[PDB]
Amino acid sequence: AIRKKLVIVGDGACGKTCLLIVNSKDQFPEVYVPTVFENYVADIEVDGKQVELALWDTAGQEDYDRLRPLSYPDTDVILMCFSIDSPDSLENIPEKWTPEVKHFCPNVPIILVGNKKDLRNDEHTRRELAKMKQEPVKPEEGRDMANRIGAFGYMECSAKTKDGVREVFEMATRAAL
Amino acid sequence: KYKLCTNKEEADAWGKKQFNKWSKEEKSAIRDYTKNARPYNEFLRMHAGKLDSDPTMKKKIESLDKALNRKEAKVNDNIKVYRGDDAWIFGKEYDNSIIKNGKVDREKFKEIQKKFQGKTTTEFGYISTSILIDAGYAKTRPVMTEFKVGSGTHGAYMNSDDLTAYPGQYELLLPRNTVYKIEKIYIAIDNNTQKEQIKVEATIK
Ligand SMILES: NC(=O)C1=CN([C@@H]2O[C@H](COP(=O)(O)OP(=O)(O)OC[C@H]3O[C@@H](n4cnc5c(N)ncnc54)[C@H](O)[C@@H]3O)[C@@H](O)[C@H]2O)C=CC1
Ligand SMILES: Nc1nc2c(ncn2[C@@H]2O[C@H](COP(=O)(O)OP(=O)(O)OP(O)(O)=S)[C@@H](O)[C@H]2O)c(=O)[nH]1
Ligand SMILES: [Mg+2]
Repeated sequence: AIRKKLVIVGDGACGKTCLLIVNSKDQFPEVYVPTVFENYVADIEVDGKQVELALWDTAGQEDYDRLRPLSYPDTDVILMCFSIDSPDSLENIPEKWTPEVKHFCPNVPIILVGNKKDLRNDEHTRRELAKMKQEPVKPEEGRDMANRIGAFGYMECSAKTKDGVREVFEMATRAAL
Repeated sequence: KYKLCTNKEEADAWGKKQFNKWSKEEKSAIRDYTKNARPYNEFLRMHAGKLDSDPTMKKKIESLDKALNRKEAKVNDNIKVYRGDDAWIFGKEYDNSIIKNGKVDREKFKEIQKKFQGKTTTEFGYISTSILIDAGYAKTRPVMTEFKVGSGTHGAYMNSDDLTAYPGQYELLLPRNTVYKIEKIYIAIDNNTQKEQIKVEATIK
């Protein structure tokens, strides 16, 4: 078995831990949702090869930027995440997360992940966004971003509904090999 | 007087002093645990230390105990080690909203103190710690615990691939059924983030 490392990053609240949780437990967390997820080696098989992929959850908030580097050494692939719920978090792909990850994980493959895919066609969302003259990230904006920051590829998922979750980790395993 | 590792250089220096000559089986037991610890620890807590329920968990837990029970699997000196926990470590009636805007719920915090401060407990699962305060989860969880670990305590130090699926964590793993006393439960303010956090001082016994 090939052992690989995967570190997940993105703005606070953009759904990293819930992505990791749903990915293993196969159930969205409602009441006891941790800030950072416990160690978990996901066994994934892509194209005839079994990979044991260690997943590292990180804290997205600025307060933890000093501690995040401790998670970056010998990383095989980054899940860089923003919420489709929040263009603010996407703008932070190029502004905060790519510079960080490039400096610390130079040339490490990057998979751009749009979380909360379910919130794209949500009235409440669309409406609270419209208050700031914003709207939900469109797919081609994630793709555009993915190409602009040199990502391996681009994916959208919803932990809440488990839509695309499996796919994200299959892709990460592909960019880890 | 307990050794405290201020940084990477110190953790490493201390780290090399530890037994590491486990047998192959002993390394595999230890590394398997790091892969996912929910399976071990949640089983032990649910079933209170009895292993009769699950043949596989039985052999897997029995194996690790042996690795951790080796005469040479001991920490030479007295050391301070750390871990973070979520609020429900103090019971299902608590979640992480117990801290809001870096403010610890005084009311909830107090009933937690009344219930646990000064308490001697026995833990059924294994006990995962870091020798480096900044490592592991101590700064990313609502409750930080500092364990004062006495000389002679059985443990495994893990910080390389042969021993852990997560190297870089500076881990000291304590055997299961370790008794410890909660000496103090309190609130301290982070020097930097300026938020509140529940700090626990405990002594291995
Ligand atoms: N906690 C830390 O800061 C450190 C964690 N680790 C790593 O993490 C893994 C174990 O650490 P955890 O994530 O704490 O695993 P764990 O199985 O001890 O904890 C899982 C969850 O259950 C809670 N919990 C733990 N003990 C409990 C108890 N007696 N009663 C009620 N709830 C309890 C924890 O707060 C956490 O939310 C190991 O595989 C190790 O590799 C390693 C070094 C330090
Ligand atoms: N609608 C919807 N909500 C989600 C989804 N995933 C997570 N959330 C919600 O968003 C909030 C943040 O999710 P969470 O996974 O904790 O973010 P995080 O990246 O771990 O945040 P942090 O640890 O860096 S502060 C939670 O309230 C969670 O319920 C999703 O897929 N769809
Ligand atoms: Mg999180």
